[PDB]
Amino acid sequence: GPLSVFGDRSTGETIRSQNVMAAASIANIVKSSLGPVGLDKMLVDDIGDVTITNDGATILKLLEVEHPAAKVLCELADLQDKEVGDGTTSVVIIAAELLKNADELVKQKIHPTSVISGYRLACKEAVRYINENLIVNTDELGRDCLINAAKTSMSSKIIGINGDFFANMVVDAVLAIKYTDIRGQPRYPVNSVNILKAHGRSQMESMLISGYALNCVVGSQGMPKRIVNAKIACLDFSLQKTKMKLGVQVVITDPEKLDQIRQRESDITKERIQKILATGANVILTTGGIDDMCLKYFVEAGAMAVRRVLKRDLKRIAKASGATILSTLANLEGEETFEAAMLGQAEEVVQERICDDELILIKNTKARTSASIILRGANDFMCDEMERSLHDALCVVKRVLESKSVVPGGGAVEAALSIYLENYATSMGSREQLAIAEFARSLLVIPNTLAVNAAQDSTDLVAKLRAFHNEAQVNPERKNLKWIGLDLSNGKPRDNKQAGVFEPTIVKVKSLKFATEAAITILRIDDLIKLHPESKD
Amino acid sequence: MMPTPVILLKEGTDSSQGIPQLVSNISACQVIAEAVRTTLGPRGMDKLIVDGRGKATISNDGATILKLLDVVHPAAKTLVDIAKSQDAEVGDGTTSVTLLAAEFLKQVKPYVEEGLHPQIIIRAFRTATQLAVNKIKEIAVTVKKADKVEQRKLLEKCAMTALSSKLISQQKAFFAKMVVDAVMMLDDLLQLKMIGIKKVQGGALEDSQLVAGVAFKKTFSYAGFEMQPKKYHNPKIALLNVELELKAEKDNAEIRVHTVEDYQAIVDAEWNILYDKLEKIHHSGAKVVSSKLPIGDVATQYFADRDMFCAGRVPEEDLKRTMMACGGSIQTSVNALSADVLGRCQVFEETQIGGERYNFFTGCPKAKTCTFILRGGAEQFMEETERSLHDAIMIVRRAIKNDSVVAGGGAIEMELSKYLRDYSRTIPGKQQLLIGAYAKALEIIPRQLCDNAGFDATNILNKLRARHAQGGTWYGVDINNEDIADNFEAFVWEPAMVRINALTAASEAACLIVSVDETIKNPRST
Amino acid sequence: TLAFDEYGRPFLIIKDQDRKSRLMGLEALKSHIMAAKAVANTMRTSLGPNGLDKMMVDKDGDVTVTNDGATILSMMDVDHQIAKLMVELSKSQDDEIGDGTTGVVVLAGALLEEAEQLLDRGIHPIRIADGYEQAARVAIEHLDKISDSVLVDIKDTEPLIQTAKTTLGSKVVNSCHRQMAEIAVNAVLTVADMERRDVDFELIKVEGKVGGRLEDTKLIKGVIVDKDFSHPQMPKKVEDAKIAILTCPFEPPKPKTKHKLDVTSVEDYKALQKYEKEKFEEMIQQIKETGANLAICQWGFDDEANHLLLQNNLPAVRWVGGPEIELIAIATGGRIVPRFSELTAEKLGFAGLVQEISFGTTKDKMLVIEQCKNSRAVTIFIRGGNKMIIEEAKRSLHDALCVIRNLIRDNRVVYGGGAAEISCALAVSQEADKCPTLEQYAMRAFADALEVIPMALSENSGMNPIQTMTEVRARQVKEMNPALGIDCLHKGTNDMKQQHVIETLIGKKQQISLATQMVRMILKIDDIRKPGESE
Ligand SMILES: Nc1ncnc2c1ncn2[C@@H]1O[C@H](COP(=O)(O)OP(=O)(O)O)[C@@H](O)[C@H]1O
Ligand SMILES: Nc1ncnc2c1ncn2[C@@H]1O[C@H](COP(=O)(O)OP(=O)(O)O)[C@@H](O)[C@H]1O
Ligand SMILES: Nc1ncnc2c1ncn2[C@@H]1O[C@H](COP(=O)(O)OP(=O)(O)O)[C@@H](O)[C@H]1O
Ligand SMILES: [Mg+2]
Repeated sequence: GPLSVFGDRSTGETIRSQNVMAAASIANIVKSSLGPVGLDKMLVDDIGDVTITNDGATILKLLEVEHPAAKVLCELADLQDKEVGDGTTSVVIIAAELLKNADELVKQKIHPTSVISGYRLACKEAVRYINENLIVNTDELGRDCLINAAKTSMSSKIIGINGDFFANMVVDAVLAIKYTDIRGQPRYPVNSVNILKAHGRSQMESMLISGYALNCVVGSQGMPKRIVNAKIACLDFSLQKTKMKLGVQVVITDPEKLDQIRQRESDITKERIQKILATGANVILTTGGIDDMCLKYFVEAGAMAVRRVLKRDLKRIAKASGATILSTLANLEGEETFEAAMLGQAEEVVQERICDDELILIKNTKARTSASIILRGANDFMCDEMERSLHDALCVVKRVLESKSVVPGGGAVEAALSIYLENYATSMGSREQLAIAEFARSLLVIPNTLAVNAAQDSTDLVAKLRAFHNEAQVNPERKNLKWIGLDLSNGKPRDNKQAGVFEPTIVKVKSLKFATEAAITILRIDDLIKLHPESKD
Repeated sequence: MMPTPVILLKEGTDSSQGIPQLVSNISACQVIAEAVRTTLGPRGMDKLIVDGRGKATISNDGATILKLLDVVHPAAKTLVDIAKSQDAEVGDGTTSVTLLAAEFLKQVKPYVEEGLHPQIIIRAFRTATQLAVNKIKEIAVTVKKADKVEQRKLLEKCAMTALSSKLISQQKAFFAKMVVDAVMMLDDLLQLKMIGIKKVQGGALEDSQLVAGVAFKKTFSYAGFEMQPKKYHNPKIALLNVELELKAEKDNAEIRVHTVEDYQAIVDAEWNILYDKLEKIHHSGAKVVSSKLPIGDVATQYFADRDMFCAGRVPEEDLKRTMMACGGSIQTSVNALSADVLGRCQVFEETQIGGERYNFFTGCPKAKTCTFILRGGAEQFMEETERSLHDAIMIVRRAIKNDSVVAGGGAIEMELSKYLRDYSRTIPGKQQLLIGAYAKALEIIPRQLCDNAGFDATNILNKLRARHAQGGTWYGVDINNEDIADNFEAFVWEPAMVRINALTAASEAACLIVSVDETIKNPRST
Repeated sequence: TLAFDEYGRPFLIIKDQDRKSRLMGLEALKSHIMAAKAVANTMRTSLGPNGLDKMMVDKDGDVTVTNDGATILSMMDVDHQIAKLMVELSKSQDDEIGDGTTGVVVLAGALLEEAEQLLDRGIHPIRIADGYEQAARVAIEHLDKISDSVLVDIKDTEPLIQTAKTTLGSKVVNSCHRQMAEIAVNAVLTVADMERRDVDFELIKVEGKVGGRLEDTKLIKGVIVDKDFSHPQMPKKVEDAKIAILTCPFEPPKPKTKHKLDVTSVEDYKALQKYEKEKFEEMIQQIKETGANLAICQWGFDDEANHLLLQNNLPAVRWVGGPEIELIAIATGGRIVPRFSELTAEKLGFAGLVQEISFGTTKDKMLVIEQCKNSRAVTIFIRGGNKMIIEEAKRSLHDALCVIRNLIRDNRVVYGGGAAEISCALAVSQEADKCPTLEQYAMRAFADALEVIPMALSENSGMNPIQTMTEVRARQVKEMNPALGIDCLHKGTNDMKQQHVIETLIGKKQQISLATQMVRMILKIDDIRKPGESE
């Protein structure tokens, strides 16, 4: 008679109501961590680890989910870090409210393919309207655009101070790693900034190290820990005793030739260490291993040798100091040449005190003048929060300098799109106009969440918010009310042009493209079959 | 991990707080509204609920379905009590009260998640309800030519729509004619105990009938009932409350005798006590005897020899209907029997309807009661037919004392959305998002008339909002044709107090769900 | 999600909702058809004269072989609420008419099978149910076309015997197909009131005793009770019985209340002996003064009263049941007397050969009443080879007693053997085109389901269903439609008027009416709220 599957089958409006409650179970979590009045959470594990964070990606990655519609919204937050980097609480609330308003349409016996086709006409028109209603590029504002866009990202986190201490350190970090490319591409690789953590003084003592901050120790306590006018030798091979390979064995037939082979394992080893040290090299960085026999040659000659450094850290030092990453001997059948003209340069390599640990600093690197940020917090829970908040702040200034276009934040984009799409649904709307009209109400949840978390008036402040944006579209008298946002500290609509509340363009363009595409896949689960777990057979 | 005291809070109780509590109450009312959602409209199906004992009850009434779900949710019990009060006040407002009260919470469900302290929602719900119950009274039509054939036609149209959405398809013209004729035979009290609805298994719905008199089920008799033939052209009924047995003992009598000459005189006196009571029933014309107390083998054979009929162990609910049918009086003592206490009928026979025997009375013109015998093919079929009969009786019971009727279907629920949206555009403040949300919540009654049979319900609401804003105010949803139609001209009528008590009970239930902010449950459940 | 909210709170609506079962879907209507078709496919093989019986085993281990559709569905342990409505459907046909209890379940399963293909085309289930009411109305009006009977209950019993042979032809009484058919005709006409057209089945006592054969079943005009002569030397044959029916035990009169009679002297104790000695001589003389030679008593006898019966030549039975003596006073024309002092010659019953008959080696000795005088109560004595053939014959002959009762209620007949179902299927197909607006597909599904009952007779008779039905249905359109059906041995031609296959009009009128209304209550249901496990 029925289906003889050994799992479970649920059809109809059961799964159509379960996917909305699965998406609302995720959105109601992250609704309390949006905007400058948002608050952080606690993520406690079974082993006892506590993670205090408010970013939309760190919470949903550590949180376990079971529903298939819940894994779509959790993987939607992971894509926002790679594509944009701060846009990762706002996408989850929009994509869940896109399913909440579309559930009210399919309960009115409206076909979901008209809602899918109605959402594509509203998503492509939202990108078209936001690209024709921008204020200015990065020429008029200058450095004031980079600082004000950085403070908007920090307002939802622990580094949202009233001053410009953390804002100036981010702009000075991205501007110091300007790496040009072919065909006129000024790239800004923000992954080259080594963000370090140390439980020390307050947040106002966060050092901006112009150069690189290596997270390693010297090793042997007989080397000079401060070298002025240093020459960095970046190399990746273990400075240990000469061990033969698997194909080579030592089969001796004469007992007199025994001790000459035993001394040869250290003579070939020390032959490399004398030709890399006679060329003026004082700092040697190694990703392999330097044993206790080879540490004597640096104490005797007065050189610094750092062992077991990361491979991702050696590439950031050799590119910034002009050093060449050498793995072995080379240069056309040469015995030991080392190409001594390709040594790195540094002004000062100094191991400072980082509150009961050792940290090596390189000052200005003499070739590229890179930057590294050492964070200072109260405990380890604040340092993990300060690292995530700084990494999201580095991604904001990266997209502004690459794509010179900013949009007003604080719900100013979602207020203008809530009224333009209602007029867009009336012109060319015959049967898909109800999906475009619900696309505007789903976008209004971003200024609605700012009024809930601020404990302000909800149905009056957003009603006063769209009152200025309606007059900016139907009354062409140059009212300039396209930048009207929210003042959550006062509870009144303010102008985000003069207040300095700036967000990048692709933090809302890619947010509206990812949330609309995720809402289509969850809208097509009218039939769902769940099989039994095959564990013990 | 937070609460670890030495002395706990109360015992172990959990309590939600704030905005997650209120959405938990609104979404709970949406689940219990699905059990009355598919039972609306003439194209609405019924539901079958089986309990733990295995008893099946198939019905579509809101007062029958919601009482068998065994709902233990605190907020969802509010929608069950308004379905019970609608059956107690009106009788046919049941599925519409539960579903409309759930829409009052779902239309404010995006509003309660974003601010909007609920004292503004309670004030807006009470304001829109008082304007809704006043526009019904100002538009409900009435007549000034009653006590004629036109008033009986008004009672028949309200009973056909009350018999709609039931298990009756083509028997609307047959059953609803009997419902109007049932309440017109009653007195000026309209008591529901003055009409017997008895279910006889076997026969179609066309085999049912409305007896002008009464009829009982012919309960357990004794030897002598195959005699006493059932042909009476003008009998008299003796309603009694006495025992006609030889063993009538007062349970405290000790008859101490001394000799054998007086011992036989006691046994002869015990037969003379019973035979003197039978001589009082005799010599008075009372050929039919009815008593709620049992009759032994002695008085059964005495009436068979004197060509008299009797019936013992009659239920007390049937003797009260028998007293108002024949116009007599129940006499406990047989010494005061006369012509003023006996009944009078014309046709009294014992038929064989459905296999079981039934002693029916007919022919009495001064009949203040009636009996509607139901014939069906199943026990659950006749229980639904009895439940559908009570909804048509309680509609026509209230229609006599208040003949103000309105249009059926979604005609009133759509035009109340017109008068409330026009009122919401004339007041400032936050009430434009609440009075207008109250008007959009009333549009689900024409939605469930269409969603149960397709009908393209999105396009049919654009025709309803355009017709009510242009011309008449009684345009609703046609069931046979997939179009809008004037329900007042199509004789789809319902009394005005059906929708007045529906809007009043749904608003007071919706104001109670939004007013509770904490729910504390004690774990002691024994 | 279920049992949890989006805010983390537990979401409990009803009690024990985890162990519940709820189906709305599109398979809730599909589960009702597949549960009802398996009941109709079971009862399809037991239809017609070639219908094979079914063996039913009770919970106590008792085995009853039944063929009638009322007792088959009633003795099942089916815990399915859709199939439980098919049990009450066959019970409602037995309580009202009592002949088509098998055919009303195959017809209801045929209407649901044709509605399954109509459900996949997008038709609403109430629209199919509203289309079946407009289609069954044509079958009622077309069934009243050819209907006539000439029964006068004097000498024209030939339409009454041939009507009962159609009911008894499908049972296991075909060996007594002519003998037992005449028993059920004469048993109804002697007890029926023709002035009121009312038949009382309490006057027809159906008794059974193992032994003999099926041909030894006789219609005893009178009563058959278990004779309990307290004296073993009582005469076992009374030629002319003046029956004295009484309801008082042969004892000194005991009151109904507490007495505690006091004895003081020895003159009072000697008065106790003379009181009882004269009481047993008074209760015996008051019967002999009326001229009676037979006594019936409901209660027991005393040992002192037993020998006084033999001295006065007065046979008497002991410990007769409640409704058993009620049948004696009607069969003999006597009156049931409460006391002994109210005995007279007018309250005596008249009977002829009053005797007891021993059956083989048993000690039952039932009463046989041969001669009577205008009795209104008969007793059928069913004999057989085992208790399986007797309890079935009690159920088979009860269906034969009901079809004679339906002829007194309505003297209109039809012709069975599938002849009325093919003729009614042509009436719905002719009115399906007048007009084919909305319910065209619902009426053609009714006519295709009415042809399942005659094609089930062709399947049980070893023929082909679609080959035989196409030949019979085409012959009713080319000419005026006769009583044209089928049979097992086929009796030569297929004319039901010549083969004397006669069924009642109101029997088939309630087969279409009850199966349509039961289909409407199982099509107008879109949810099931059954629980899970028992505990
Ligand atoms: N000063 C401010 N005034 C008003 N709104 C602000 C201000 N600063 C930040 N916001 C709002 O807070 C929101 C924070 O979003 P966020 O959680 O950072 O997104 P993501 O998770 O993608 O990084 C932004 O959408 C922005 O509109
Ligand atoms: N002939 C008809 N045409 C259109 N709609 C109808 C017709 N008959 C009844 N209805 C609708 O069916 C609905 C039945 O409601 P009902 O379940 O009886 O309410 P309650 O449960 O309060 O008695 C009514 O609201 C009415 O509008
Ligand atoms: N001699 C015959 N020729 C053809 N058909 C017959 C003959 N005798 C009986 N039948 C058919 O056998 C069927 C038996 O139905 P039955 O099972 O007795 O119905 P129910 O269960 O209601 O008593 C009848 O419908 C009748 O048409
Ligand atoms: Mg039969």
